[PDB]
Amino acid sequence: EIQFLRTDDEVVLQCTATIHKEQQKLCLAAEGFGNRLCFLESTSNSKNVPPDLSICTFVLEQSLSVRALQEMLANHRTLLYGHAILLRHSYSGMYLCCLSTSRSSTDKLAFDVGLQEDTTGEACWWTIHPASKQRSEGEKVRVGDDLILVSVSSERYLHLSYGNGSLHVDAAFQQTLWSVAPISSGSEAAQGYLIGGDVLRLLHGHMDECLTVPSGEHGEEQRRTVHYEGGAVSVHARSLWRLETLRVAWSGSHIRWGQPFRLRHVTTGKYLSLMEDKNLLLMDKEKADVKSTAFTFRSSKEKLDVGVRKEVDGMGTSEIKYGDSVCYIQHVDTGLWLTYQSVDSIQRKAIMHHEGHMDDGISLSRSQHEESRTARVIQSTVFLFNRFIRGLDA
Amino acid sequence: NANVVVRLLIRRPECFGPALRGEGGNGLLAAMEEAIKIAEDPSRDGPSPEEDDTIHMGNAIMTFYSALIDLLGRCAPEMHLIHAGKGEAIRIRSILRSLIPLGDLVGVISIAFQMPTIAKDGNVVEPDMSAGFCPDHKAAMVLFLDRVYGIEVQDFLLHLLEVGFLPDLRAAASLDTAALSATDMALALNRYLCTAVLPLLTRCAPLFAGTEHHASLIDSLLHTVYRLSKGCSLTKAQRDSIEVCLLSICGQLRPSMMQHLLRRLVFDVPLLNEHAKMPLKLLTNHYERCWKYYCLPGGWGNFGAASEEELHLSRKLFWGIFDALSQKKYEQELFKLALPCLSAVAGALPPDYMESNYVSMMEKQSSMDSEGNF
Repeated sequence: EIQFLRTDDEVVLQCTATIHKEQQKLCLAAEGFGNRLCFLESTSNSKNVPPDLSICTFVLEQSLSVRALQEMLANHRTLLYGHAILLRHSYSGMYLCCLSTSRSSTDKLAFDVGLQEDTTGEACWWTIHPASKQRSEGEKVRVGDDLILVSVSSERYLHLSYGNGSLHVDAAFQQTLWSVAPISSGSEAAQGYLIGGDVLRLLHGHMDECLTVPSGEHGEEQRRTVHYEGGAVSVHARSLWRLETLRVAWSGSHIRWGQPFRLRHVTTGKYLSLMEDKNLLLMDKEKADVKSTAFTFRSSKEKLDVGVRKEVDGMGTSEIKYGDSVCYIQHVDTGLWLTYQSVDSIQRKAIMHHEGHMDDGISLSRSQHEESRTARVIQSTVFLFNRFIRGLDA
Repeated sequence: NANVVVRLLIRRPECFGPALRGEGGNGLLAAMEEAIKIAEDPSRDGPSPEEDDTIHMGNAIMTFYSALIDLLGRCAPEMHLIHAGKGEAIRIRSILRSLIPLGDLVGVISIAFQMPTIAKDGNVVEPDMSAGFCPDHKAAMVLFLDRVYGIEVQDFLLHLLEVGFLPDLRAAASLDTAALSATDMALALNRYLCTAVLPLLTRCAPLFAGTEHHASLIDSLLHTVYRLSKGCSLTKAQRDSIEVCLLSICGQLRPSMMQHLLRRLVFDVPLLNEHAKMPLKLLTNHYERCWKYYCLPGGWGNFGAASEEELHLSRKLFWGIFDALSQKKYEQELFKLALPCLSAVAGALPPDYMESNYVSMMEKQSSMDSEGNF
C-alpha cells in the first residue's frame, strides 16, 4: 500500500531552511565534473528559478548492515533503519563522502562533504537513522520520512549550516533532518518512452530537421535565438534539449500528454521561453519563470484541451514514445502552438502561431548518455572559462 | 567506556567549554590567556561585593579546561590497538585530534610560570596556588600530547624542548636555593616535571640520536637536568626518575655533545658524596659505550676522535676519582660502584697519551664555583 525506499532508486536529499522567517526547501547538489564540493540548490523558488535536479539526483547502490560493512572493509534490497548506504551522484557517477578537509565555516570541528571516485574506505558510506518515534532501528524506511545521515568516517551528521551568510552543507556534530524524495526507479521504467529529465532532440519536418540555436558565433547574445536546421546539427551538441518537469518529487516519471515542462538547452544552459512579442528566446535561469517557460506535449492540434489531470505519485503510465509518437508543443498560458516560420542549411525560423500549420508535428529522439554527459561538460567548462576570461580582461 | 564518553561528548559539544564550542571560540590557548588575565584582574576573579568562601574564577576556568584535556587524553586509545590497526581506535584518535589542535597544546605548554621571589625582610613572597596558572594544568596538556598526538619526530621533539620544556626545567633549577626549595611552587613544579616531562623525554630517548644541528639545546638540557638532580628538596622517586632520564638521554646522545657536561662532572664526582653516585653511573655507561672514540686513533668513523681537551678532562677525572677513593674511608657500596667507572676510564684513555703540558689557559673554576655552580 505504501512504497518503501529500496536500492537502485534515484532520489534527491532535501532540507528545510528558515532564513529570515521564510520556510525554504533546498536540495543537496554537486557538480561532479570540476568542483568536487557540494552546494545547496533551492527548490522553493521553482516558480521563479528552475532547480537543477540533474546534479541533485543520487542513486542508492547498496544498503549493508554496520557489521557487514565492517567485515567488507576488513576484507533490489529494501533499506532498513540502521543500515549504511552508498549514494552515487547520477551525473558524475561519484559517491558522496566527507572530504576530511574543511573550509572553516566558523567551525573548526566541521568537515566538508564532497564526491569521491573510489568506494574504498568508510568515508563514502552513510548510516541512516530515524527522526520520529514511530520509526525504530530495523524498520523499513518509508518514502516520506525525515532521515539523519551519519558519516562512518567522522561520526558527524550531515548538517545544514545557517552560520555563514550563504547556507552550506557539511558534516557537523549537530544533526539536521533530511527528506528523501523519490525521483525515479529504473526497473519500473519502460524502454523507448519519454521520461522526465531526459536529453532529447526535437526533429521536425520531412528532412528530420532538429530545433536548434545558431552555431557558435562567439556571442551568447546571437546564440539566444531558436530555428530549425538539418544536417550535421542533428548529431552535433547544440541540438540537445533537456525536458525538466515543474514537479520536484517523481520528476523522472513517465511524461504524459498535457504535462507542463521546461525545455533547457544543454550546451548554453538557457531555458526556452516565449517573449511578449510572440517570439521564442532563450532566457537565463534567474529569469526563467513558469509564465514564459512552460510547455506541454499534445497528441493533436485539436482545440479542446486535456483540461486538468491529477499528478500521480510513481512511475505513471508511458504515453509518449520515442520516434513513433507525433507531438505538438503548446505554451501552457498563451495557448500558442510552435510552428515553422515557413521562410527559406534550411535555417527556417521558428515562431508560435495560434493555428500553426498542418505539418507542425515533430518526433522525439533519445540522446545517448555519453553525448549528454559531453554536452553538460561543455556547458560547465564554457561557463568557467568565460568567467576566467572576463576576470582576466577586468 | 572511553568510546561511549567521547561519542556523548561530541554529541553534546556544550560540554567542551565556550572556547571549544566551535563557533565564536578563541581556542584552548586563548582561553588560557583569558583565564590568566581574569586571574590578575581582581573584579572578575573574586565575588567583588578564605578559599571555601572565595572562588578564583580564572583558576576555576583553567582547572576546568585542564580536566577536559586530561579526560580526553585518557579517553585516547592505547597505542597497541592503533598499531594493530583497529578502525574504531583510529577514528577515536582522529576525532580527538580534530577536537584539540597541536598548536594550542604547544602554546599552553610554552606559557610561562610566576616565580616566588625573596624580599628585603628575608621572607619569600609566594603567589597563592588557588589563583593562577599551576603545573597540574601543564600535566594534562602533556598527557594529551603524549597519548593522542605522540612524539615521533626529532624536529618536533626539539621544538617542544625549546619552547615549553626547557624554560620550566631552568625555572625549577633556579628555584633550588635553600630558602625557595620548600616553597609550594618549587614542590609542585618538581612533581610536574618528574611525573610528566622527564618520563616523556625518557621514552623519547631514541629521537635524540641525530642532534648535531641542535648542540646548544641538548647541552643546556643536560646541564639543567644535572643541576636539578643535584638539588636537595627532591624525593627519592623524583631523584630516581631524573637518574633514569639522564642515563637514557646520555646513552643515545653522541659522544661529542657531553663534552660540556664532563667538565662539570670532573669537578663534582671527586667529592664522592651521595650525590656522586649518578655521575658514577653516567660516566661508567658513557666510557664503556664510547671507548673506541677515545682509545683508537681514528675513533668512531662517524663521530670521530677527541680534541685532546676531552682527553685531558678524562685524565684528570680518572686521577681525581682514584685519589679521592684512596683517601676516602671504605664504604662497600661506593667502592663497588666507583671501580667500574675507574676501569672504564682507564680503558678509554690511550696508554700512550701525552699529559698536556699546555693545560687549558684560564680554567673555569672561578666562573664555575663549588656552591651555586656559577
